[PDB]
Amino acid sequence: TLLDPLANALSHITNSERVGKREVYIKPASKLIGEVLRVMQKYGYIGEFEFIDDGRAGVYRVQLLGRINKAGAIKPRFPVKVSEFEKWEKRFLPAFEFGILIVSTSQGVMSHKEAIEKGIGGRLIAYVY
Amino acid sequence: ARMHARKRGKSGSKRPPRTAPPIWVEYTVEEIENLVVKLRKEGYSTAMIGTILRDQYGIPSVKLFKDPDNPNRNLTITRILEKHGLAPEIPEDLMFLIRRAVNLRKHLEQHPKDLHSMRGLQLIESKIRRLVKYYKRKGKLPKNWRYDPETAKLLV
Amino acid sequence: PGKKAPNGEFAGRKLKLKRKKFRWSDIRYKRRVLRLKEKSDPLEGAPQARGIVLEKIAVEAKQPNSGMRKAVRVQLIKNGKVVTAFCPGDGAIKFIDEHDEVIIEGIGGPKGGSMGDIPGIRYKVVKVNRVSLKELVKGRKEKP
Amino acid sequence: MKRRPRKWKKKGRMRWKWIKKRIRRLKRQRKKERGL
RNA sequence: UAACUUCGGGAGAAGGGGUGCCUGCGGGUGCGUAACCCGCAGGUCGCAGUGACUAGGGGGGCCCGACUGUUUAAUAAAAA
RNA sequence: GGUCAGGUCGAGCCCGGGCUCCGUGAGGGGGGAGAAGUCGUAACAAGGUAGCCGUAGGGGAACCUACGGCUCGAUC
RNA sequence: ACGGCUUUUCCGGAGUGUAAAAAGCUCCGGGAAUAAGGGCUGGGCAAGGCCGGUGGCAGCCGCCGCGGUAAUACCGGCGGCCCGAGUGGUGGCCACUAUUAUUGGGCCUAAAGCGGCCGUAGCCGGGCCCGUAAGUCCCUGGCGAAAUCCCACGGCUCAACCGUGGGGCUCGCUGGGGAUACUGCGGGCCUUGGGACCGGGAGAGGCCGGGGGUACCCCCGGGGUAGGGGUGAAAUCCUAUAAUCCCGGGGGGACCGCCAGUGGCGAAGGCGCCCGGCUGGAACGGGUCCGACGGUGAGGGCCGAAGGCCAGGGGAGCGAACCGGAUUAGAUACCCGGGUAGUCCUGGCUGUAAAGGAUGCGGGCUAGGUGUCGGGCGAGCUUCGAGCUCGCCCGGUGCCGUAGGGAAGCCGUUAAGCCCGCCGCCUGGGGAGUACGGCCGCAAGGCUGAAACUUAAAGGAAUUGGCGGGGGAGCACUACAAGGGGUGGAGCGUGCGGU
RNA sequence: GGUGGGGUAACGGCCCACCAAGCCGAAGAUCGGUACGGGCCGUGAGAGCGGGAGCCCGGAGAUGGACACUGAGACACGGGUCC
Repeated sequence: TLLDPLANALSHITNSERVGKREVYIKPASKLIGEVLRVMQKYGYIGEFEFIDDGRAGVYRVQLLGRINKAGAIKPRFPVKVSEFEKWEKRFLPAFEFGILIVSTSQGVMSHKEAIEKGIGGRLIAYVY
Repeated sequence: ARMHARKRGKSGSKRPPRTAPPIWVEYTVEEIENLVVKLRKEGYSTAMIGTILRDQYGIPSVKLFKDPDNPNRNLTITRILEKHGLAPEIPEDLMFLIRRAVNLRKHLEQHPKDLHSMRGLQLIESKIRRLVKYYKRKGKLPKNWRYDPETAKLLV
Repeated sequence: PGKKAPNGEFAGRKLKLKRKKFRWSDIRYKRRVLRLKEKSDPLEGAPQARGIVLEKIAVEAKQPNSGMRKAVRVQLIKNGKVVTAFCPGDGAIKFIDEHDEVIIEGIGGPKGGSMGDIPGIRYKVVKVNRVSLKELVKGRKEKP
Repeated sequence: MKRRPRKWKKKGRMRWKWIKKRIRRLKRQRKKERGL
């Protein structure tokens, strides 16, 4: 059965990008998915997205700009300190500050660069590049 | 997929996204409550009561009406029945499963060579045990309640 | 035909148990842990050993090669076990006599066993009567 | 008996069914000789 | 409390400890301190306490006959 | 400190019972190596009766047959 | 080769050093004088196609491999290369090894998915709201000895070594403060996953009972003579006690022909004559009901082809064992004539298959095309039929095929593609599913399961060729079919083998 | 495990008398194999794997066992008793 809607959404995004789809629909909708999409839009990896009510968890409509090489959830959600980010960057990214490691912190979910700037850690919930 | 057969049948209900009852509903909340209690007195189950209301009285569903006695929850057939003191003593799905399990055991006693029916009985009993565990966790029945093939006849 | 498991955050016990269970299919690890080599090693896990020559024999070269390889039978002073030791050298056999003390040393074959076209022989002579066989063969030294 | 499917291949070996029959006979004979 | 086993046996295998008398307590069934049994503590005597009487010695191999049973009354009880 | 009695710790020796390891014991059983042996030809082509798996019974040896199964089966 | 220079080291000496010595240090006298070996030389791997010796012998070889009278691969000579006061040999550990795989391995055909299902612990778990701070993050006190490790400077000449400062290591523990995204915990609200229920249908799903289909076998009563059967050819065998064959009757025991289909139902094994009764599951259409109740599941439970076993019945046809006839050098077989167990029913045990989609199960996503089964919807015909044709949605069942995957064969929305979970299994070929031990079973057997030793390959996909007592085209008097003449039998000429 | 005591420099089934049936265990008790533990050392890009004799801290032993005297400290390597 369904286990991780966030992982489902990221895998679907990657699959549809590889064939060049312009639009995708994410179902079911969750606030974690919404925040991750917000971060991706802020960093310019996706286009406009919107939330649609359907009498259920909801749906997300997302526009793809053909910029994502690969996006995927990180599991298990490893906890990470401020000084323990280089190893994860080397593991999940091709080059320094190339992609974004989406991290859930005590002050909301944000990019690992933002987490470093704010001097806080959290858990690694996804990665995109 | 299905619990045991592992098939992917998708037939079901596709209700429209709604938040308030449609205007064309003839009856009011009190009238539909009275209709529900009348049907329960007639002797229908909750599902059959809902089906009758949907078919004959043109009420799409009672879940669209907000509960007058609790703004934080919507109405429901079981909630109305318990408000009027007519809810089942034990869950209806569990009752149906127990009834048909008892019938299957009665048939198997006459036909001991029906191994396929025996497997069906085993699946039914597994489902019954699952439901009993869930209702134990939710506290809907006594913690010491156990399913006995012998005692189930009395419940039936 | 599925994602390798367990992968949960709280499955460390099961993952460690699986690794421990399947590490026993490795021959090297099993041998090292159970000390199987030391149980049956004639040399008792030593680099070289000393013994007394009991007889001089020769072994046929394995196919497709051909020839007679001169070897000796040596009784180890450690436990009295009798083993076969190859005599490297063009004419090494003539420098070894019956009831002479010889120091044998493993043969550098695959793993630790035989080498070349002479299976069964795992050891080679090095020193005879406290004199090196290589020097004896080259003729600089003399057999005492 | 546990299975080795590759044993059924006939390249340079006897039929596995007859090997199995011989092994069963030998097991019974060994039991008889040991007294069990 | 072993080998073996036809799983019932072998078996009381083998092997080890105690055992009298006296002064009291406790338990069983019991109306009962009636009657018959079952334990506990202490003291004490001798070489020896089932002190007389009654009262198995044991274990490991092989052949024959499966077993209980019958036989030459009066030299053969056995593998017959 | 002698002698006697009692209470403890208690080595050593003896007996019985478990556990682990170590060395042999005439002979028997197969296993692997070897060489340029004897009998036949079982598989590889439709390998000359297609091959193979499970069970059962036979035969000097490879396999022979019966029941159920697969193609890892050539032809039409 | 000639002419010069220095003394780290070498020899002797004076001081300083040491508790006393010695070693070091400054200086003086002599003098290039006192000082290079080890492995390798076909590739992997830098270095010889040079010369003498041995001729599958000696030998070499970690692996490939070399030596058989022409050796750059063995021994030695002369060259050459790598390190160098070191250089080689043997055993052990790490890397090599993503061959132990959390990072980070595989299970269709190479080792590997339990034969299949249901479920206990464990692991993994739908959406929203509120509360706690257990986990998590940040800050701040007390700790985790020194030596060891890294950096800068300073002292032994620099260095090794020591000293002064800074950092790390001891995988962490503990007193407090803050955060609330996530996970845990408690409460509340939902329906998407999964269950329950109603409606019209589909199917060799299962059990019980009752009525049939021909066919085969036997027995009796008629017809009728001498054969029947069987093979490549025969024989055994049946037949005169009237066979084969035709007809009129009686009895029995298995199996349900064509229709039949890449068809349908079941977890799998498996399940086809026809009506009646009981019973399980699934697909479809549901503004129906409950409200996360779910997935996988070590242990454990249930089913499970054929064969086999226990006991009681039955036994038509087939047919292990066996007995006869043939073929063959032999035939314990293939072929033919008989034939017991079995195949069948009732009650149990056995739990084994190429039980193979050789592919575990649940969820989301990733071009299409074309058949067929069930259901629903729309349209057109209709002999108005539960009829026919076309299109669409859902669920099954096949084929081709794009992106992509793979060693390739091929798979490709029924993935063997990218992801999120759980269990099972594999770690070179044999030894070996063997030995020992334990559990189960009446037995046969089932489950569990090694070592010593041996081996360089075993194994998979595909390519070219050579073959087939495979197929299809062709050709040939050193092939045949139709024919002429001969040789093979005798003496001799000549050439071989032998003596 | 408890109720009450003895002994100990001290709490304690450490031991004693009396009450109950508790305690550990597939998250692997018991049993068997091996081994002094750590700071550290070897190796690898790292994850990790292997070792843990020499230097430091801690623990044990003095031919194999069992006992005691003196002393703050021992049941004491170059003190004592027995087998």
